[PDB]
Amino acid sequence: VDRGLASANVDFAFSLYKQLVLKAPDKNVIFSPLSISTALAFLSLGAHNTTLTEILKGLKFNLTETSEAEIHQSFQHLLRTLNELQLSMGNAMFVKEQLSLLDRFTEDAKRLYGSEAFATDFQDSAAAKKLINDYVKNGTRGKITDLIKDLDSQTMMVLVNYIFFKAKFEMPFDPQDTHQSRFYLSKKKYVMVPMMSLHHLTIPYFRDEELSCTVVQLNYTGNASALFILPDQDKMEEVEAMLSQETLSRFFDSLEFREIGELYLPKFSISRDYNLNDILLQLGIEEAFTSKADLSGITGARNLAVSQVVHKAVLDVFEEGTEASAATALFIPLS
Amino acid sequence: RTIVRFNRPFLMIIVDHFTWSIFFMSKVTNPKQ
Ligand SMILES: C[C@H]1c2cccc(O)c2C(=O)C2=C(O)[C@]3(O)C(=O)C(C(N)=O)=C(O)[C@@H](N(C)C)[C@@H]3[C@@H](O)[C@@H]21
Repeated sequence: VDRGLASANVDFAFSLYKQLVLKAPDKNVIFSPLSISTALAFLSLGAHNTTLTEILKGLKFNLTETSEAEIHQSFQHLLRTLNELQLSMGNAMFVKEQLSLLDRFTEDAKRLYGSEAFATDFQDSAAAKKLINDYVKNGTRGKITDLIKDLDSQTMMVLVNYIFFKAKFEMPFDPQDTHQSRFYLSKKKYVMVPMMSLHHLTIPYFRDEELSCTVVQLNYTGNASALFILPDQDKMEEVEAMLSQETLSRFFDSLEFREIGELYLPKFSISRDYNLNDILLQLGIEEAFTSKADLSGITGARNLAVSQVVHKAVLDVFEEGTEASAATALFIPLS
Repeated sequence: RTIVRFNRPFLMIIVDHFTWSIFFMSKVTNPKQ
């Protein structure tokens, strides 16, 4: 484990989370921070000067402790380690067929991020959109099929990351024990939802009396698990106020095996679609979006700039396990 | 004797122990979408 990379990605996950909640503080949230970190790190491979340092600092790296090369190497090592359960991540670039790219960039993009270069006729707008969405559908096994909605005819490249996850609970719920039960959207508003249940369960457990929340971990068959954080009623805002790498680590470190009388978990499926421009600007990635953008590591010229960053993610939780998928796309016209 | 009832908004974080990566982060405020 490169501890430096692991730390940066967790910090970036909680910064992103807070910004996503700031948009609409009472709505469902689902995203893949790993997908977004990897897509932006891929982008930084082609960046120089202030454009580059802003991306890498935005991703929460300390450029003083680590070099650009070591960061790309850490992501290469991460991607190889990730790809029992089903898990895959992919990177791609879709490039205007005539656009001249540096050999060193396409070679490095393939070697470090596993990325191919797809020739694409962006002026045939609808066919380019179908080529990209098809790539994402394939990578996500049909879970994400409309990441690209609009696509300007003068786009020069689109960088794409996807992640697909499908795992079985090692202690699965029995659908015979799924019953409609109340879910309290607030203290005074509640609806009936399908509520799964498990009886007499020994799982890692931690009651945080100071933060008024209960933490449990449900393992999947692989090396992956789901950490669930359940704030007491009306304590969600309080618990969100403490979220950080340090707090999450303290949560994991405080888990102990404990026999649960019963566990009730809703069966649910949620989906969210985000434009990340405002959030990336807030996190300090600014020059990439302006005419001062320096993506000359891609083409040999300061001729490219980012116009749009979008992210789509889905999460399905059911008796047998969990399915989750996400994709990130970066739209890059001429500067 | 303990009962854990996810009948109110909660967070779910899918993690990989080998790499210490967060794959997905989620807040469920309404499971009826
Ligand atoms: C998967 C880890 C993780 C992933 C993503 C973000 C994180 O913040 C973490 C952790 O902090 C982990 C730990 O702190 C451990 O407590 C942790 O530090 C630890 C260890 N071996 O050092 C463990 O293996 C874990 N538990 C106490 C037995 C636990 C880890 O599972 C997680």
